[PDB]
Amino acid sequence: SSVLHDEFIAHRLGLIPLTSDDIVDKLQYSRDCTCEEFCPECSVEFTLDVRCNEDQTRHVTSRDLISNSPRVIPVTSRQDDILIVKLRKGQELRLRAYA
Amino acid sequence: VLLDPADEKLLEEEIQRSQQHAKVVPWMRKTEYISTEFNKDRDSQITAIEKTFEDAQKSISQHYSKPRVTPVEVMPVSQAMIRGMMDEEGNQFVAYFLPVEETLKKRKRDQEEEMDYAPDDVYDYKIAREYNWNVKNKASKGYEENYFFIFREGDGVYYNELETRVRLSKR
Amino acid sequence: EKERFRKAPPNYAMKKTQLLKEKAMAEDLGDQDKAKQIQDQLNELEERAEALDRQRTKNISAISYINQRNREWNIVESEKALVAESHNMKNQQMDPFTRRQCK
Amino acid sequence: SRHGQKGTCGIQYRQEDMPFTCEGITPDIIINPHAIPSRMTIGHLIECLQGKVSANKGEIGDATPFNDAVNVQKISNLLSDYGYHLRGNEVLYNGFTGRKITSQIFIGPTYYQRLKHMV
Amino acid sequence: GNDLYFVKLPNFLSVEPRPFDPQYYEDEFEEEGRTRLKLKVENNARIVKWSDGSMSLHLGNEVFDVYKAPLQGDHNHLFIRQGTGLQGQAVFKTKLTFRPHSTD
Amino acid sequence: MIIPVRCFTCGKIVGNKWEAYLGLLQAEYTEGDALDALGLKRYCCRRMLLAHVDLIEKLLNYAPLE
Amino acid sequence: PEQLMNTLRKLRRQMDIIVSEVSMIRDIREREIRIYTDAGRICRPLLIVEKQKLLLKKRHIDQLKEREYNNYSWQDLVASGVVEYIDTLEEETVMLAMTPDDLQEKEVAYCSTYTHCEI
Amino acid sequence: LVTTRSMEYLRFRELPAGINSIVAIASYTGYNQEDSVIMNRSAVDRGFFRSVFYRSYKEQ
Ligand SMILES: [Zn+2]
Ligand SMILES: [Zn+2]
Repeated sequence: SSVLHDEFIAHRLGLIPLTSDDIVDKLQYSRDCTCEEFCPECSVEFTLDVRCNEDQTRHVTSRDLISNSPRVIPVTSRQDDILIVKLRKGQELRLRAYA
Repeated sequence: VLLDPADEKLLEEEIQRSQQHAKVVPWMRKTEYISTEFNKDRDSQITAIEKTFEDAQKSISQHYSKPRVTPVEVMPVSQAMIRGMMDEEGNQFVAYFLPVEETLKKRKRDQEEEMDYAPDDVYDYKIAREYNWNVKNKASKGYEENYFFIFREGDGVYYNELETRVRLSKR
Repeated sequence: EKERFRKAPPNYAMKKTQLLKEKAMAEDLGDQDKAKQIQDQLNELEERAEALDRQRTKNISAISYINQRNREWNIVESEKALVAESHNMKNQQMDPFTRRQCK
Repeated sequence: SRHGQKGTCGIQYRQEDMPFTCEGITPDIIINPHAIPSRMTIGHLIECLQGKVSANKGEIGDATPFNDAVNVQKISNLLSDYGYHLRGNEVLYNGFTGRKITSQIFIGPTYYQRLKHMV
Repeated sequence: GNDLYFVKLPNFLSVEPRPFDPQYYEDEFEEEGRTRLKLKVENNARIVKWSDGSMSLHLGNEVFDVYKAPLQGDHNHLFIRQGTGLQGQAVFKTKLTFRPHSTD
Repeated sequence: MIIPVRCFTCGKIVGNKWEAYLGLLQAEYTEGDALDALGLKRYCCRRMLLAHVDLIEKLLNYAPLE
Repeated sequence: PEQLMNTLRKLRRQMDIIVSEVSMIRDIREREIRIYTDAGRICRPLLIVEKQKLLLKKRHIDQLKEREYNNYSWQDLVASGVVEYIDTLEEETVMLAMTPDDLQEKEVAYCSTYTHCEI
Repeated sequence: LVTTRSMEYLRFRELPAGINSIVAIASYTGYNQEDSVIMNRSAVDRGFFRSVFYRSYKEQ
């Protein structure tokens, strides 16, 4: 319920760089992995779960993308974090993503 | 322990360029972003008319719209203003003229022109009946009234608002 | 019944509540209802402006302060550039522009 | 663009395929020179030049029309101070082969519009 | 002492030409009636000189800014025509030479 | 609307610099010294911050709830 | 008609009897003064020129720079006889400089009789 | 990146319509030839001139 429509959110998440300095040489291309969904051998799951329950305009940033793998994290998590959305009170953004 | 800044600078090997982004240029400017704001009863009347008289004498240190300008001083506050034509440049008083005082008179009495014309007198700086311009204060205030006049009456609370905007000509 | 025990003016449409209070003040020729309306309207205005600043309190405040100081620092930069227009030889003889001056 | 140059996207080349300056600045939009000479939209060229000044100088250039404080030579003088060719030309390298293009290319920021006329 | 203190207050800010005295004041006036009582209750004055060379006509805690804007087309010789003698003495104080209208 | 995550032309992440940019402008850095201090060298990156209009701050004035 | 035009103009410059939108045209060659007050006359403001100086002086600019802080406004430029709404039929009879420093400076005079200047 | 002053009052810097893009005036591959433009595909991938189209259907 941010002021940006979902494709815009998704697009911005796409452009967030991830610290794949090593794991990129391990993972398969998903097109080549033999599993019906994403798996940790061909993807890294991400979650974003943010709701602006306060008056101050919440900045959703790459600091809110929680990886399932401590080595594939958004670069600015390991300076400032990449802004994905600014949220007003009572707006929220819950999504999960795979890289 | 001793630590001179001249010794502090010698601890570094080399730390100490140009600033040409800042240069002032009349065909170039700056930028502008998104803010949020942009372009009844008599016992009450007595106190209300008696408060402004009291509270205007308090200490003032602020301006209504942006309390950033400090005050310097305060100027406290019938009448009959002889209007003048800017072309004829009527010199009713001795201030438009060169001398600071009347070189031809001593008392610029606003003697009436006649009996049927109290406001439309004949104001002239002529202590004699001759050798002065006959400035007939024609009744122009009847169709040119008003404007309030005040003075530094020794820092006193008074008023001397004008009765009419009477205007004289060379009669 | 719901609006009986639950106040409305603190809703997001506080501007509409202010418009309604203004209409009630204007509709009334009695001074008592006009003064009660004026008091209610001033209170609701203060409350709504406080809430607006509280939501404006962070980040919004920062960009307001930067725009307001930017325009003033731009006026300072323009006036210094104006006195920098006094410098000679800032124009070129190779006719990079021309202007009429007839008669 | 703001100068009545109009045209359909004729192809899209990835960043690897677009030509590039010494630094890896590839154009975003490459428009054919033949748009200019019959149309004499020299305001377009001066926009590109002063936009390149503005982007380096780090503040927004003035393009108010009749402002004799602005002229092309004054802009070129500024642009030369940032270490670019004073006329906005640059040596580009062909994205396909990497060879320098023998003609230096006029490249710089210009304000493009996208029109409602999508295909 | 002899300085220009001319002011051209509008209709709603018409200050009483005489000091406030309890033997010259009476209740005759009452959003519609809110502007009516304001005429004879809030409107004696003072003008503050700011550092920026502007001034404001206050009328208490209120502040109306004023410019001493020139009025050479009506440079009337404002004088105390207090009605003595014939037609008043018209004591020569300050020539009214401005059109200062108060505003918020 | 919001700041682009990457400079369209080259690829440098500029989506983590806007609030920094504005904070440096609030330190009254001149407008190009803010960019020099963030680390934007290429004029292609600089026109990301100079040109950006942050309309999301206006869109957030509208209430969904409260 | 040399008194009427100067007085009607003075009154426009004083906003009192004649509202700013009124346009007084003095046809010299044919002895006609035409005054239009009706609606739908397109007009535009012009700086007034008197002798050869503008009436818009550094006072107005300084006051107007602190506007809102002093609640000065464009209406004060109008009501100070500094700018004037001219309309296309009165534009017939203005002599209109285009900037002061260009057109009113002591070159070998083009006219030296400008009544108005482009803003 | 370059404006008239007039477009201050048009409020164009608040509701702007366009992107300052690093244009190059080159013939290059010829797919820009008769009044055409070559765009950067990777810039588009980054959101260059990406837009959204809203169509509203009303029925009562
Ligand atoms: Zn898998
Ligand atoms: Zn870049």
